[PDB]
Amino acid sequence: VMTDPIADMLTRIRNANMVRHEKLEIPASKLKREIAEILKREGFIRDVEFVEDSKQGIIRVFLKYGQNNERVITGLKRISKPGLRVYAKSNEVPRVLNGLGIAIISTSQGVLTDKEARAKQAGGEVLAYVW
Amino acid sequence: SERNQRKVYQGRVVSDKMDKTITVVVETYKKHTLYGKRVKYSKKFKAHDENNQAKIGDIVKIMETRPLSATKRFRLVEVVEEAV
Amino acid sequence: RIDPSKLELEERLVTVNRVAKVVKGGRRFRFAALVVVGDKNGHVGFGTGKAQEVPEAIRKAVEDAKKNLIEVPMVGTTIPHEIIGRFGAGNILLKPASEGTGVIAGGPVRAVLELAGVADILSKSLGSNTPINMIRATLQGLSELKRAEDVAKLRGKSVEELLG
Amino acid sequence: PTINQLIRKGRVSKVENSKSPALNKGYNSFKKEHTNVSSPQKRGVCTRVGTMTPKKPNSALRKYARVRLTNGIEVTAYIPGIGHNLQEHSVVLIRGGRVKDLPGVRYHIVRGALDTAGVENRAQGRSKYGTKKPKA
Amino acid sequence: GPSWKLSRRLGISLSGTGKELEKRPYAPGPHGPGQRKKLSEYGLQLQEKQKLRHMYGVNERQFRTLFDKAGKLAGKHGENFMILLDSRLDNVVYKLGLARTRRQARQLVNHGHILVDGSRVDIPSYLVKPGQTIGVREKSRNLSIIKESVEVNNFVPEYLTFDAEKLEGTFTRLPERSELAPEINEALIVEFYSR
Amino acid sequence: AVKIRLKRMGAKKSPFYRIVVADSRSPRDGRFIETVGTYNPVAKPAEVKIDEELALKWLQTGAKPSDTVRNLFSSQGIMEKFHNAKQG
RNA sequence: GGUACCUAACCAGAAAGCCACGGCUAACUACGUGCCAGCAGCCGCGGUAAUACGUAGGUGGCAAGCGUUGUCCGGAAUUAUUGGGCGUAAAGGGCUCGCAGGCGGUUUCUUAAGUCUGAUGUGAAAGCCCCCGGCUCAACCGGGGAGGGUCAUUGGAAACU
RNA sequence: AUUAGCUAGUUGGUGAGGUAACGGCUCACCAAGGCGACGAUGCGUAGCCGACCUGAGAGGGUGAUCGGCCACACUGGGAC
Repeated sequence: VMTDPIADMLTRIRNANMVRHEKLEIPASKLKREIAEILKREGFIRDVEFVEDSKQGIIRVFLKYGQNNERVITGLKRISKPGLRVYAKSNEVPRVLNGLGIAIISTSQGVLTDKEARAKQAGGEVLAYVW
Repeated sequence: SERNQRKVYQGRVVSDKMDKTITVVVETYKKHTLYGKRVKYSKKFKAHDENNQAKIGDIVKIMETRPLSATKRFRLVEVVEEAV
Repeated sequence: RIDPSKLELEERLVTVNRVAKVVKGGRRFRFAALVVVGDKNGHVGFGTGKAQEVPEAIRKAVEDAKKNLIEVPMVGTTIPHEIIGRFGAGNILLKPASEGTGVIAGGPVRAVLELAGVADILSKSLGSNTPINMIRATLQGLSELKRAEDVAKLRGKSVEELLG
Repeated sequence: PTINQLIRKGRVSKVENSKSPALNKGYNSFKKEHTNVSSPQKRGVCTRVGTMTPKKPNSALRKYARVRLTNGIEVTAYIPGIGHNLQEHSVVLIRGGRVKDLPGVRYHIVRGALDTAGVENRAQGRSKYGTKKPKA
Repeated sequence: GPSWKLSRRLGISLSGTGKELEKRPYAPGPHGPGQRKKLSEYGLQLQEKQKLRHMYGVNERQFRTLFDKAGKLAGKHGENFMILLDSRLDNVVYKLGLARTRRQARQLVNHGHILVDGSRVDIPSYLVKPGQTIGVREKSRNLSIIKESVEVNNFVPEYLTFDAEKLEGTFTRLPERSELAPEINEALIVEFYSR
Repeated sequence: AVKIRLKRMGAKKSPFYRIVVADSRSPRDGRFIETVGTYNPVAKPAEVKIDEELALKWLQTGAKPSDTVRNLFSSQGIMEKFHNAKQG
């Protein structure tokens, strides 16, 4: 029934963040896995590490909260929703916040973040922004 | 040299009730102009057959030709796979 | 935090509203006035004051505004990024603009931004035309703004790669 | 959800009805038919010139014309000014203009037209009311 | 008529003098000397636009057209506007001290001849091209108002050179940020026309 | 028959023509096949700019020039090398 | 067509009007008028002290133009994908079962229809945009660019549909 | 869509005629086919585009002159 995992994952992270739960659990999938890796790279979270089982495993993520109990991440937006997939040419890749945020884009040569995708001239399915 | 290649289409049979001729549907489809959501659309044709090889349900490949008859413009190339 | 009064602040009376109360002896009128006060370096904040006499009602309002003040980031005399003010059906959009456009906003919004001292900025008012709610929404947005340096330190990164 | 409701049900826009339904209709004789046109003014013959009262409880006695336009349409009209020479059976030119205080009249009798004399003894707004420069 | 009235209406002399402000600097008309309410937040920039247009003596359509040209020009719309207004040759001949008044500049350049790399020029938008020596030909070389203007010394801005013995000046590269806004608080016109 | 043609453009008193190749039937300012230069009569020294590769293939395949374009081709010697092209 | 232009001589003499002035919106005073005469795009004004009616002076906007009318777009986030809502303001079908249709759990190979990106062929000229040149700036007129396909052939990539 | 069925040389075939050609383009014979919810049929309306106006944008309106294509020449039909 559950339409697409990315919406569930983003909204679960947002729900955990607005009340500042230091722990969080997500059912494990490949795409969600590298997305967590991407947020770890960009420093929007504290750390992510995995646990495996017979039912698509689980991934657990530890959210950063800055030096003084302030939101490291202030929002998340899915834009390539099921029923309306949005695809961006390489040149029109969005500069979210003209730099501050990040947009994650699936590309013909892997799933990349905004600036590096623009740097190496790749387009494709742009899935979400991070605020 | 080699001449220009006429277009080649892919589709499914939707009628075979007429001798030496075969009607096909092609699922070619677009996205809405001002919304940009993929939407399904069907185009049907009449194609020419020589011995009624194709039957209802078959999947056939198609190439256009000169006008052979009114409303008929296409030839049967081959029956790539046959129905149940 | 509260910003002390060691500053030079101007006041721009945006509106005085006639206000009435119903009592046995007919009607009882007062005067409610809101004013936005703040220096041009970047300190802003509104106030309100109700009384029966316009000048000293304005006095009340300016005292309240002085008591309640707020700061704002000022990257290049312009906001750093996008923001939407979201206070009680008051929808205001703000966008940074090039260094020659100027201030482009509605009346109350223009008063607030110009008093803040932002030189180059554009905006839009999408919610109700109510002035006080305009002020509350835009100031909520202005508070929500974020400098780049604190964002870098929060991420554990630096400005050069954040802008890169 | 909503996207399919749009793709099939669509976005039906509202329609701005013409504010001057008489100005935008035309007619021809050897073909007996009413045409659709955009026109800024029309002429006609006044079938009655009179004066009646408005709707607001605060009143003033206003003048009006009843005119048959070229396109065979019937309508009342308002005559702005002080005094006039607008007798019954006169070829008068009409322009689009509302008068809220008077109910039913959608059009203004322009002045300086074929048989409407400009209001006399006026200095400003002379362009309106069809009056020449008073002195040479 | 318009000179004194406009100057004291705006409250600023279009050239800068004690006169037009000496004893009746308030406003024209009978209600002038009374109490002047603070101009609306539309009135302020309307007054600024009026200040600039009257001080530079230009028609409204001209002014708007030059504004769009400046906006299309690169740099900063706030001042490129005034740079073009200064490039207007009438102001050039004035700032070269060839006349007392911009009215004189207009009148002279209209029917009088100002040979600047061209036989005649009436349209004000031209310039004296840097790097060429062509000067006012030998019919108005001796003229009363010219002699008065040259003898009454006045500040030729540093982006303009001039020698009265042959009364010719070479328009230098461009005008600076100082003469940009001597007293006019620009960047009000930008949103006044954005309106 | 195709021809090398002088198509008019400009103002009410300042004619400015383009040397163009078009058929004899197409109107003076209408459709054409290709533009191959420009000509200015009112310039104090008369001015012309001609291309002579993809413009010269037209002379190769056959195209009568009008009189003025012909003598301008003579002025630039393009029709000359077109003449030597036969014996060459 | 002795037209464009250049050369001289005569004269401040032949050449400024249109609209608004309560708020929206920049500009206010005196007189007459007394629900009359009238004003108007909205709010509305005028029933003897009218900055809202008509005049007069002044001010304000613009200028060989200025107001009115009529048509279209914005303001209208007021058909909202970009960019809206449905408890009480308009709005959840009385409820359910379900054809077509729209959507689709996790891993793993493969296919490239969607997808992203090169190459080529066109998307006339003249227009809008950029850069230059010329009509005594330009109006305009040139010269060179750029943009303009939910475009045809062909190559490359396989993360996602 | 307050326009649900339209079509019966229209749908397919075999032969024969027929601008320069392929063809129900026209005949003869045989056969029940064709098109419709992805809007057929019918009613109303309009020349189409480069482009023009507005709008920052999506978008919304226009199709004058300048250019291209199309149809018409008092109204219908006909061929040389």
